[PDB]
Amino acid sequence: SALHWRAAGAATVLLVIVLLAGSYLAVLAERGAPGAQLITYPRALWWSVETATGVGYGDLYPVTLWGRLVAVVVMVAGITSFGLVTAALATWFVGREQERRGH
Amino acid sequence: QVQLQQPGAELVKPGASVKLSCKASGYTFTSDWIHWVKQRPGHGLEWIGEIIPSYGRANYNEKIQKKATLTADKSSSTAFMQLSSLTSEDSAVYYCARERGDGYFAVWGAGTTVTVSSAKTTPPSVYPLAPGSAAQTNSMVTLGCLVKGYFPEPVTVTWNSGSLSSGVHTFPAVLQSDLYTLSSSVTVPSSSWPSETVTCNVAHPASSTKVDKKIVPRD
Amino acid sequence: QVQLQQPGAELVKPGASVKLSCKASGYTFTSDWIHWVKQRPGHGLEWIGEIIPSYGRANYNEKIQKKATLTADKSSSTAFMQLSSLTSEDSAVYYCARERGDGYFAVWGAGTTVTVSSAKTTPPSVYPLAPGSAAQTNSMVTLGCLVKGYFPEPVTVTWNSGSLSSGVHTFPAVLQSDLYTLSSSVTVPSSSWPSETVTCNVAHPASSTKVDKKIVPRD
Amino acid sequence: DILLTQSPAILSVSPGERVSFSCRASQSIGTDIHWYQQRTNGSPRLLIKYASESISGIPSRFSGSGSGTDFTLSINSVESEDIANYYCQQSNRWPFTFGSGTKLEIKRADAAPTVSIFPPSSEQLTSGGASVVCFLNNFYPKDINVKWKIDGSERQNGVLNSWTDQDSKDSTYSMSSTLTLTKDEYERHNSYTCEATHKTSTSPIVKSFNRN
Ligand SMILES: CCCCCCCCCO
Ligand SMILES: [K+]
Ligand SMILES: [K+]
Ligand SMILES: [K+]
Ligand SMILES: [K+]
Ligand SMILES: [K+]
Ligand SMILES: [K+]
Repeated sequence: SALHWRAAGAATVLLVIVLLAGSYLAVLAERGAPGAQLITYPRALWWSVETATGVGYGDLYPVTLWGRLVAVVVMVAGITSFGLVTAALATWFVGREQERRGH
Repeated sequence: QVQLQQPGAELVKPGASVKLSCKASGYTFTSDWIHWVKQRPGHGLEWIGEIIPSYGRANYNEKIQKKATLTADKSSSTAFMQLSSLTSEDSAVYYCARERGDGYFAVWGAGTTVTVSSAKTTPPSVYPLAPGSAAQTNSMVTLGCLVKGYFPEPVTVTWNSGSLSSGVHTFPAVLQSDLYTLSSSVTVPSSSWPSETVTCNVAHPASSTKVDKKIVPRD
Repeated sequence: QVQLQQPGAELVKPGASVKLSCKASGYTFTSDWIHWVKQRPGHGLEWIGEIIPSYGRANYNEKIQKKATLTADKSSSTAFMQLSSLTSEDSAVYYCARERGDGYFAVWGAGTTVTVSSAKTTPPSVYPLAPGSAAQTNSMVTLGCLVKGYFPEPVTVTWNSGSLSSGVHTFPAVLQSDLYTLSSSVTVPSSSWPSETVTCNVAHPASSTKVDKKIVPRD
Repeated sequence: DILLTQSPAILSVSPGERVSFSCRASQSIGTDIHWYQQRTNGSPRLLIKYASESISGIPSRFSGSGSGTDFTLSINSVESEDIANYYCQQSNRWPFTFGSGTKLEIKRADAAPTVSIFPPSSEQLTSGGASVVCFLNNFYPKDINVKWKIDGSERQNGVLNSWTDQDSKDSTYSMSSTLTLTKDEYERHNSYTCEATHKTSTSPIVKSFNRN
């Protein structure tokens, strides 16, 4: 296994950790704030996923400072992970095209 | 096994403070929240606050005056509620409940009856209630126990250590001169008494007393 | 062609069970849902449940007591509803309907009249209704059929196998001593009777009987 | 915060009849509603979670439905053990809130009270006190009157009464009447009478005992 496929795997594992920790911390941050909906773990996890994927339906979102800071970490982890996968795919294709051209 | 264990009662003087406990058992997760609910006699359920033992953070009902302070001990799996500067308005049953972080209260405690009063603790006197000599009997016979002169609430009256549940009802206590009094009724087949023993069990958690009283025919 | 075919009637004893059928034809897609709707006499439409034959999953109305169980057979393109432990409250017409997964019920079945009763099935007696000898006639003449003493509902009365629809109306049945009775009226030009035959057709699906009765002038 | 309205506060139903409790939320909360049962002197007990999801150990006659703002708890064929208070609770927005609660009552057949009178115990007399206890058990309706007579004379002093809530075993009511006297006051009389007037009989049910 080369570097790019290693970093991609690591980013995927790390993303899973961020989703789980993010769901836990979001509930912890949002409870205590009147009107907050991000307050139970199952839907918090669903919120984490759609935050990391950038979909953001808007059915759930943080209203507190720390809940929003947690969200930012989830967003960045998502953008970085999927960005790291795209870069890895590009490296794979560049290398294969390099061999195909006999260089 | 009982997942949530609370003390039966606490007596508090006007202005004093008390720390209620809630020892948890069964499965425990990092996503567990412990809640506290206040219920005044004749009234409904009122949410007080919550705490997450795995982190120690607590949140409180913003709609009411904060007289509670929630803490938890991970080593003994026990939640605590510190009620401070109590008045008669704080006299109620306080339940603790466990939520698996999914919104509902799966299990509740038995509740701690908190009485705020200047009066002194008094263990109950239990007297037997057997029919008089002239009383005729049908297929059933009615016996009883007189739990008189205790403070504060509550008392738990069982018959034959719980084995005799059917045909049993305990009346609400009446208050007079800072002392409570109630009676408990039990109805068994006439042929079964007194050949088969009948005994009421009166527990008064406020004074840590539990007494028995066998019901025998009048001499 | 009729897309959805249901049995005319089902008689069920109090406590017993019945499985209603719904044979579908025409275009069938994997996105098709079969629905069931309950309608009590004089009342509106009430949704019972749905099923997707291509997967077999069924959903039910959470607002009412679940007395139905939906199944489907892909080989025969037939949907089934198992109604169990029926009371008189379950007596109604049950329609099945087809939805193309786009929210509306494009086609409905004719409906299965379910009667929950202890009474026994009774085929109807059909008697002709011709004018008396003294009855004068205008440009039109009125004839009829007396469908008496049947159970349970319904009966389907047609005239001349359906070809004679205009000037025809059938009265609602009356119930007495666990037996139904109704009449059907038909009005044709005076000059057309009895030169051109007039016959009522009475079908009673509960007993699988269909009888004819030619209307002739009184001898 | 989310307000949960439970109306009516009291629901009277006949045995075996289907009953429905309503819960209305001040705003849309999807299906994040939960139902609890609290019998007399008992702790709350989860019946239904997330509007319609059944709970293990809960009788199948309990069901729930609704979404958005309108929710319903239903009981198919109400029996005596269902006599309790019913609360709804939301978990959609912080903080969690409870409804005001609905009490379930059962309208059963009329029942005459079983009256029993009890002389004061030997243990109590030695303490210097005397209490004459009278039980009026398992009657319906709850409307009832107790009358004390000492040596044929009506007594009103020292009489404390107590009524139970509707019984979760037979849907009846019960009351106790206690005539408390000192020993000296008790010695100076012979006959003690407890009279129960209920609508099941034009004549009052009477129980008595002589001190001798
Ligand atoms: C990254 C932020 C960790 C979660 C912080 C908890 C916030 C406490 C709410 O007052
Ligand atoms: K995007
Ligand atoms: K987006
Ligand atoms: K979006
Ligand atoms: K959006
Ligand atoms: K939106
Ligand atoms: K919106």
